[PDB]
Amino acid sequence: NQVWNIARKELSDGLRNRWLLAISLLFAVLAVGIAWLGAAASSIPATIASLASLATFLMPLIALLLAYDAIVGEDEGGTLMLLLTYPLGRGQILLGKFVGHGLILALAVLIGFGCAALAIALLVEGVELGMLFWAFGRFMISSTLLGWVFLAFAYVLSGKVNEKSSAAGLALGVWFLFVLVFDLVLLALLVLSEGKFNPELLPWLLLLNPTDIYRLINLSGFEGSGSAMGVLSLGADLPVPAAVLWLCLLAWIGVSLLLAYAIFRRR
Amino acid sequence: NQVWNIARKELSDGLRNRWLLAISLLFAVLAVGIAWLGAAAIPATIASLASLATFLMPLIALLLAYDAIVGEDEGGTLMLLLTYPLGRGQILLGKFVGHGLILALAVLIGFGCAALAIALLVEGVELGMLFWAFGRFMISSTLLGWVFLAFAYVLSGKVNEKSSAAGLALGVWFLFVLVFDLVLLALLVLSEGKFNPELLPWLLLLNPTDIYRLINLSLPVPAAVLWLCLLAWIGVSLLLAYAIFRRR
Amino acid sequence: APQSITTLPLQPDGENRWRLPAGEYQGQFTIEQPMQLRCEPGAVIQSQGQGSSLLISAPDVLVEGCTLYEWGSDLTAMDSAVFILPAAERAQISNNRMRGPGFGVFVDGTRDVQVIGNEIDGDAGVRSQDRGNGIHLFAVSGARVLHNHVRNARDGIYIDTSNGNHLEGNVIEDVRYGVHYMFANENSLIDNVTRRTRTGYALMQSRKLTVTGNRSEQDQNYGILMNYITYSTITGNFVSDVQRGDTGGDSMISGGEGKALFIYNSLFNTIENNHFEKSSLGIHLTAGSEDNRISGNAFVGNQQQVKYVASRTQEWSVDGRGNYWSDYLGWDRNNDGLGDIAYEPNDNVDRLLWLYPQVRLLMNSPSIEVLRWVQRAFPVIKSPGVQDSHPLMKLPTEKLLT
Amino acid sequence: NAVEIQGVSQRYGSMTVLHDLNLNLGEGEVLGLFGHNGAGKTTSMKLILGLLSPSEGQVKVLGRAPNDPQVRRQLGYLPENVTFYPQLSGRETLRHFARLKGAALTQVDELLEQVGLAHAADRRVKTYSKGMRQRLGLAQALLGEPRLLLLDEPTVGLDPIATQDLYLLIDRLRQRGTSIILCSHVLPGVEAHINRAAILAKGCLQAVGSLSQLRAEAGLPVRIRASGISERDSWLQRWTDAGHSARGLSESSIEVVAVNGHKLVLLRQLLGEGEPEDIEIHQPSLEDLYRYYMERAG
Amino acid sequence: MNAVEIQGVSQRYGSMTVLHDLNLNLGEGEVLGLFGHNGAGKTTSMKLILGLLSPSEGQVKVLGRAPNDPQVRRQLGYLPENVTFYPQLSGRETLRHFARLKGAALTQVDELLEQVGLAHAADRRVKTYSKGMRQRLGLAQALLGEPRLLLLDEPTVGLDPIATQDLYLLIDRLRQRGTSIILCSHVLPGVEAHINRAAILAKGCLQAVGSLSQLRAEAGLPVRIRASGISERDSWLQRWTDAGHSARGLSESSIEVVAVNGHKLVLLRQLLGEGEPEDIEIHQPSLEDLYRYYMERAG
Ligand SMILES: [Mg+2]
Repeated sequence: NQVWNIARKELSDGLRNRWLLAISLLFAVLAVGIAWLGAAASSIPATIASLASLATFLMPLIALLLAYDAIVGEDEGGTLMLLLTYPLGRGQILLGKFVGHGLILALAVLIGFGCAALAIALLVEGVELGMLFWAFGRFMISSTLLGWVFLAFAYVLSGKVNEKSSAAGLALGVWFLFVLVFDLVLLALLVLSEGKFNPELLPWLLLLNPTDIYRLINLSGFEGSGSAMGVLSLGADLPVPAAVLWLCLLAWIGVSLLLAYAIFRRR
Repeated sequence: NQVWNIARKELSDGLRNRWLLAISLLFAVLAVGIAWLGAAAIPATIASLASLATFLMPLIALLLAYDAIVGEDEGGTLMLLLTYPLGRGQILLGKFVGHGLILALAVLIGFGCAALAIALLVEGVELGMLFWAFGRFMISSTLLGWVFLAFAYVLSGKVNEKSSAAGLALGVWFLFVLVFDLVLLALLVLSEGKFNPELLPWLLLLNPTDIYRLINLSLPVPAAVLWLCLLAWIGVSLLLAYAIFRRR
Repeated sequence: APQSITTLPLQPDGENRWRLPAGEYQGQFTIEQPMQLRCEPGAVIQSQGQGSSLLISAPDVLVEGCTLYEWGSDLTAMDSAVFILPAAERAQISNNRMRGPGFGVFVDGTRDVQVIGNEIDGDAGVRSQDRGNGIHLFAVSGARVLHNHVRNARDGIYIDTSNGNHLEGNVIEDVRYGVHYMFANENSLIDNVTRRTRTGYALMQSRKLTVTGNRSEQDQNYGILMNYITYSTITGNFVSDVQRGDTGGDSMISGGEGKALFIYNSLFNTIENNHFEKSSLGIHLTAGSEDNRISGNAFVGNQQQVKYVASRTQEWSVDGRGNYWSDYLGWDRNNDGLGDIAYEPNDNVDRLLWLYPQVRLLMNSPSIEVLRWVQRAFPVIKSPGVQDSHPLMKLPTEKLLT
Repeated sequence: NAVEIQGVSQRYGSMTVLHDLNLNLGEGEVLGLFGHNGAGKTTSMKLILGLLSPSEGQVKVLGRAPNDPQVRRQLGYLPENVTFYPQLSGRETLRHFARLKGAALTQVDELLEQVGLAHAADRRVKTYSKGMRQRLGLAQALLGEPRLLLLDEPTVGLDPIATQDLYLLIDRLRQRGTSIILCSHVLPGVEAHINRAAILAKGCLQAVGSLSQLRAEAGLPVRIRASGISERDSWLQRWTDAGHSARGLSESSIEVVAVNGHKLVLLRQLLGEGEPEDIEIHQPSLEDLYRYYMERAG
Repeated sequence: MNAVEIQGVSQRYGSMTVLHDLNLNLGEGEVLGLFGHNGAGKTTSMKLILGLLSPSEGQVKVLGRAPNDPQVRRQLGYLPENVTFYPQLSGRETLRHFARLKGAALTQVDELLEQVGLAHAADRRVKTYSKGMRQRLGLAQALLGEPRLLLLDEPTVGLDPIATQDLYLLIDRLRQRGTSIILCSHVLPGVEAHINRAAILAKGCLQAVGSLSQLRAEAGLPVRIRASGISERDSWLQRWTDAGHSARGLSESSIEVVAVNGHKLVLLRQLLGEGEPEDIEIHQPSLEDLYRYYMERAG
């Protein structure tokens, strides 16, 4: 298939990016350091809310470092106009790039949260390995989905721009907006109104931010206190179950990939 | 003089940089938004403006001048400019004049609207103290920015490609702002039997952001040595940049 | 030292009640008989500068309306103005003016003594080390001291091992200590006002006492100092603007940066509904003093709210209701009085400043501003502090500012 | 018949960047498009590659539609400026293009040795020269028996030994039964190996046909220098007879000029009388033909 | 006066000498072609004419004095290969910047912007310029003042050939005034009508220097004769290949003939008189054939 032949390229081109392997080992050396400090401080809902915040700062960062130059990095490089004269479509050289860069994020977090599990099963003696596998299996199959959102976000801002220097400005803009501006816009809306803006609309604004849907999935069972959560404490007022929060994370992929394909179809 | 003829280029090229004008607008917006939450809610707000201008004025300087030498080498104009009646000193010092007046203007839009948001929202601010504490603020924020301007000329002349210049300009910004003070704290909280904490007020003189904050908090040393230590960070790193630029 | 019968008292009523006319007098005087003597306002009983001016040794003496001046200063021989013996049970000292460099009201071994409505101006030139106590109480059970005005004494109202007594509504101005407590088990004090004092309330080693409604206006370096108090009750105190300074003698306390409340080894006590306003430190919680009911206070305007140099967690809300904090940037969705997120008053960088004062030079750094944000994002590095779930959203002490 | 563009007038935004070109192409010819670096030539380049839809007219690449998958396996496109993938190697990039087009994987060895690139294979493309990337850019164009090449300035940034050998590689393909389109701008030197030039200007295809058909239909003067003859004075007297200009240089060096109406009987006097040393006969080349058709079109 | 007198320099990097024993000499009005490969052979000699390097064992007398003086570089243009200018500046402000540096008057900017043909596209950004448009810009900065010496490192790359003939018309406008230039190009057909003396050099050394008459006279090369519009080689090719001079059978009605130009050159010349083709081009051995000979003379 042609979708795998261009996925096999990006799997062998993203792993030669030295900027990736710095901040994917940085994701590994922090997930071991948090899980060792989370074992020495024994608590359990604080080492989940800090790992989910760690993958909020880094799994969008590895996704936007990968795929900001996926379309516009090939257009000004000359090899995009060449690729359309091969037996391909515009839907196959995008879904192939999504599969190709998606397996990197599936490996950048299996390295990261993989050594976090061996820095817990070999550190806290007598821990329940069944409870460890379920919670950190939920970290693995949902930090990929957070990564695949920002992978599909980066294809939107690559097809729209026509210069890679402006794609790096937009990729820095999307990383600042969804991670630590939307968490601060929602905080400043709650502080300045003292929680009296809307007592029913404001928990539903967490679903307009995929980093907050990511934090709400991993903090489902280990809720605990509220000040470790901060603005994620509004998710207790969300009446949706945990399974719908998976589907709103997948709907952030499929809407922003069909938007990524409809932009690229009129490139 | 040809030190100004190449400075008029960098004024005209720097003011059309789309990356600078995004950050310089964001520097002027956040200087109002700190001044908004410092008047409605003066050393407590001139320190919070100092923490803003320690984040962004190294970032403004490193966005301007990471591609000053190696950005002309990749464009091929650096090889062209040396065949003109121009020394290598007049290209570097002329870029330092041209890029220097850019962030000397970015604090006049940055703090010119921040001091406007203080002088018109206190109503009794006693402005004789304002124009001396902000006159010391706008001058020392340019001199902090001129250090990282001269730091950017050091890393531009050393590298051979523009992609590894931004990898060092991000690396110098990380090391000199928020890695050097974290290893000062790590020398405190992890070493206590052989680390005298009285020596630590002198170790701030090896860091131009640390010398920047000490003249916004007014200390074993006086104030006038820190001005001559902030200017020494310009004069050594420009001399280091000229010694690197003569070895291309 | 003459006697009270050696004066010229004009008797108004023949039920052991006397009335001294207007006119100055001289020397010490001693009460040995139960005489309920009153005085005209021009009765200036001025001593010469030695001895106790009005010694009382008989029970049921209603001293009223005197004006005492310039007694002794030998604090070892207890040169007081009104000396009250242990045999002088149920003495009333009502509406008196005193001016002299020693003890104002020295009582010891007494029961049901009433020191009401007096004005005790201590000194002007002595260095607050030999001025003598304002209202000294030494092991009294039953006393009732109300609405006096002590000014410029040494350590204010000293109380030593006195069991049951009330201190209601008395104003204490420009003294070293406001109210001093030494081993006074089962005490009580209501509505007192202490102004411009090097320690507003010294509560040293006294259990089971009630501190309620008291006011501390612009005192120095210690608002309410509690040393080793157990099963106490701190309800409604208003501690305002504790500036830095020093006591000048450094005997039992040290110099402070300005603390509205200093808890030293106090294990169990209820600290509710207070108001700690505009000091440098709102409350100092020592390492020995844990697990006590601290809920409902108002920590407004303080430059640092809690100082807690420990790593043990400390919940500050009994029955689900916490305290009002001025710098609490929280919201209230469900419209109750409580906030929705908990409030940690201390960071990790807020406790490096207490351990190492050289971090004050680094306090404006972006890395410190990074480190303030890394704690809010990664709660594993947050040391367990002095948080309170459900803090208050509005001021609970709307009446204490009056 | 490889490429039969007929009646195509490509427009967008009512700019009408292409105008009614009727461009056939043989099964073995080497066509050359010689427009500007503007929307005249590069829009016609996109229609043959099939990445543009032909408004008002059809394009039949290889007798089929130009966007079908079964024709794009038989095409090869060398784009203008291709820094391909600077972290990948030389072999792995060409292997990646091999699995895309469906070419057999054994071609990747014998194309990186055919083109002079085996010394720099298994090395990263950021360590390539601009001439070495065009060598890779040809190596993906020859991938898996291409029955229609389409090169777009393949000899720019390239050595004179290499572009002589590249035209030997082109003549290997012309006998092998494919068609090559040479979108070029380096017109002195390319006129030996093309079969039919296609000069187009401002959208309209100005002239097409072989080099003999271009020189005959557009009257262009043939310049001839004859240096080192025995004498000039009785030979300028010989050539102040037919009404054409002449200028000597050194001893007898008259650079006379025929309008291709007198040149056949011109040479018949030169051999039969005189001892000429250096006679150079320039036919009207591609570039002055291109400097006529651009001049005639305004 | 000789403009460039490279008096036997030998520029080395370490122990290896990338340019060995180069002995060039440019006249006062000549047009020299520094032909060679793209690597360190030509581009080290091109820096020695400028002040960018120093001779390791020789000296260069650019206009009779040292190359790094300010008196030289005010009258010395240089267009480099693959130049991309400041992409946020305008076309006019880039030339107004380069005129202020070289000491030329600002009245010459608007003249040169129409002279190279940029007045339609002046005052637009350099980022929205084509490859040939920056070549027109980079040529225009070389003409600032009255430059006695130009080093046009590939001036013709990316230009439409109606403008390259305008470019060589600017050369003949320049070299009549006495401004000797240096070509460092690669499109070798075309440049031979304006090069006064080529200076082809190999990897290390310098191979050949002289005029196009002197190059073909020493380097004995076959003369190329092409014809068209005539029947196949069976009537032709068995007249020369049996007679010791080749005939490269090209495509149909395009077969070209080569011979060693001795006594057999006239035997080609009597062919087309009797067996008349049309479009019968006969060229001297070109710069391309001279390049392919001398490169194989040195490795
Ligand atoms: Mg609530």
